[PDB]
Amino acid sequence: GLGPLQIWQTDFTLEPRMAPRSWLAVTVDTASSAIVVTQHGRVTSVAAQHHWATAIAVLGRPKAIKTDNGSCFTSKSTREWLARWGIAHTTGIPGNSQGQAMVERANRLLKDKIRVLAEGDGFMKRIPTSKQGELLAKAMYALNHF
Amino acid sequence: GLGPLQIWQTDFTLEPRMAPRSWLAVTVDTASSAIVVTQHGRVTSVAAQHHWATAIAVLGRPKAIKTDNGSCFTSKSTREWLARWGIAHTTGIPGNSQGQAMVERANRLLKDKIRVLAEGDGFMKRIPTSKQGELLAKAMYALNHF
Ligand SMILES: [Mn+2]
Ligand SMILES: [Mn+2]
Repeated sequence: GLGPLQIWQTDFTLEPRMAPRSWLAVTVDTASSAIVVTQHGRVTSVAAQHHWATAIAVLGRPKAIKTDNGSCFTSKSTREWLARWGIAHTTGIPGNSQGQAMVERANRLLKDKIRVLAEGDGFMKRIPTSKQGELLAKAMYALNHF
Repeated sequence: GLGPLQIWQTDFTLEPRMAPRSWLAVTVDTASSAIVVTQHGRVTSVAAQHHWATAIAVLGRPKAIKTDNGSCFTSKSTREWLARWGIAHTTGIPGNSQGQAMVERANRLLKDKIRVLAEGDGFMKRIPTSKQGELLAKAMYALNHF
């Protein structure tokens, strides 16, 4: 009734430890603080849609999503994909200074967690491609569950 | 305090509409009835571990998981992977008749949902490989969120 509005913040951040699919798409559900992250080979409009398809399966459909003005978020293709799901999109104030510190903070916690767990498994540089998926899933678990 | 025990049921089911990665690994969290499904090319011990890595990221670590005696669930490799996470594993009673109707039911709801959504998009036989991921994610959303 009076609980938080279901607003997500989403952003992409680069992580060479996860190459070749080094772009991580990160969504923070601002009502719960849960984090959803997926890995992608290139930052395109279709990679953002594939990330949100997975975040929806996991967190439900939000009422709105806030992003920056990155072109994979403002293309015609991504605007139509969000209209097909009935989700409102805002890039907030222009020179907003950033109405998305929560996802910015999530991005740093996430890359720190990835580094600490990868180094615990003995991977000091790039994580071998066949170990990436389970280590990303472990970083996600660690940041969402207590 | 007196709520449901965190027990999952997991099973693999075959779905040719999703070929080549036609094996679907399905986990039902018996306390919440939430469903987690991932797609795999072969039914192996590593495909079950990769599915549970993702289910853990999404639902948290359970106290125990019930499966059938399928060899990808009873191998040495899968038993050690569950011991590393500290999760108890039971295949229930031997000739239990099936202590896993919930996941059995989830399997049929899931393949029905996949068929109805794929046919709504015009795919009457196999779903094209590049449309699979978003349609699986849509079937998962539809069965978990109201
Ligand atoms: Mn950005
Ligand atoms: Mn089975």
